[PDB]
Amino acid sequence: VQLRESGPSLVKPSQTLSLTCTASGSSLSDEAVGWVRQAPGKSLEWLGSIDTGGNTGYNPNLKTRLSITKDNSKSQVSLSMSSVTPEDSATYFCATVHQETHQTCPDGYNSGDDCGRGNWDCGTLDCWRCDWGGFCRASTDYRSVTATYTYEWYIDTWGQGLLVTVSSASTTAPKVYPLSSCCGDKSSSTVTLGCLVSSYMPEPVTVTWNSGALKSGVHTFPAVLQSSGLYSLSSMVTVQTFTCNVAHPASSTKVDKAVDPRCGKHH
Amino acid sequence: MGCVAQPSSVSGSLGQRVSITCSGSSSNVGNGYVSWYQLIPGSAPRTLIYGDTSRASGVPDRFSGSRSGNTATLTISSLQAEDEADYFCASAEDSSSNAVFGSGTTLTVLGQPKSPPSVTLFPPSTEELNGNKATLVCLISDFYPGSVTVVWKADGSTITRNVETTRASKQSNSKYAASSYLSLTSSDWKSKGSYSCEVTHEGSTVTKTVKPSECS
Ligand code: NA
Repeated sequence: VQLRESGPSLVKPSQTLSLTCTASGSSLSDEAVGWVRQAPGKSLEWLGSIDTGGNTGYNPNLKTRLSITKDNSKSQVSLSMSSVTPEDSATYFCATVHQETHQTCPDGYNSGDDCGRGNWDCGTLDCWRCDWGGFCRASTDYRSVTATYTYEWYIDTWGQGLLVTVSSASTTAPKVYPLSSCCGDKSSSTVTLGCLVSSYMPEPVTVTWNSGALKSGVHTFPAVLQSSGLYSLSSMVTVQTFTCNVAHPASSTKVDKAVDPRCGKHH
Repeated sequence: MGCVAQPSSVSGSLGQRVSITCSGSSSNVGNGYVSWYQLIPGSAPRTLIYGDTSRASGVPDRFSGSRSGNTATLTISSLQAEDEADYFCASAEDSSSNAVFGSGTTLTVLGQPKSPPSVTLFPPSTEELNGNKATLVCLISDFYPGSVTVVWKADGSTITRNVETTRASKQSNSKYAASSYLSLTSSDWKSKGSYSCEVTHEGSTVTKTVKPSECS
């Protein structure tokens, strides 16, 4: 299974956060689909899930603000969270979740229908032993107990996660400037080029080079955040034209910036 | 936020073993079916163990889980640099009511090769200078361990005003990256002979220099 989260990068405080998870891939089983988040610097937090019978379960701390629904026909599961605050800024992951009530027998007990040599009538017992001494040829000849229910949860497959920032600051598209080191390092065997993705809000941006034709030798660095609250980051490549492709989903803007070596000086 | 108690950090050397404990209560860990997850910077979270002891798809036998009552343990043997990550345990809480994660453990793998930083210094673009602004960008890559200090110079004077430097961030390879930005007026850029970014890592300094007489 592949899971892809979609939704807003920036949500106004006090509004409803709504995300969608789209499941794709070659098959699906009985797994529930759920949501987990992780705030920067903090631990993973369960949000909730929906299973194939339509049962929802929520983190009791968030139950009153959460709604998880699905649409089988679109292979989609949704999450809405009401009245968000900055404390809800996080990476949000959807995930397939194993959720299963197991029937467990105690130590020493059998559960199959192989009753043992010369024995029969063990099949309708959950958990049984033929331990009295002789053959067991009736259900009442076995030691027996009803199975105990034991509940298993775990996350099977995870999405990549979608960053969600809850802030009252405005969406701000980046200014993209071309970088070149050649006027400094004088190297002509290699050229090192880059793009400065200046002064934007919120995270993230995506950067590619030559529309994905140039991947090796690309290094996109983590953003710095100034006290002003705007982000800047840079991407470099070591090497024909070279163009950095900067997408900022939050502003519906894409810039493809030509990066010329510009090794010279104009006085 | 965290419910199950884990050590905030553990370390072991290359080729050796480390154990991470996960301490809960009768309501979570004590009910069994503990799972474990590995989070590495480039990647989605990866399930390692479920059912206390079972390895997930693609997980090698040097990852092993156990549990005794309210405490579960992940052991990682034959440690490799690629095992550096944050590890989290988890379980159902009050069965189908809830799930809870641990507080997380950062694993450091000791004995890795020291790697000095690569430094690239970019001058301001013509385009930014046309708005009377100048940003110098110093990009620092492929260093290990993950601690640098960055000094900016102009014509031999240390500059601290309007410098912003990132923390070191762990790359795709256990090595680290950082960046530093010096924000000037176009006026200030043109008024100096040279600017330098001086990066110190384990007692060794790499310096790159750009000159307004040669750049932008
Ligand atoms: Na049976």
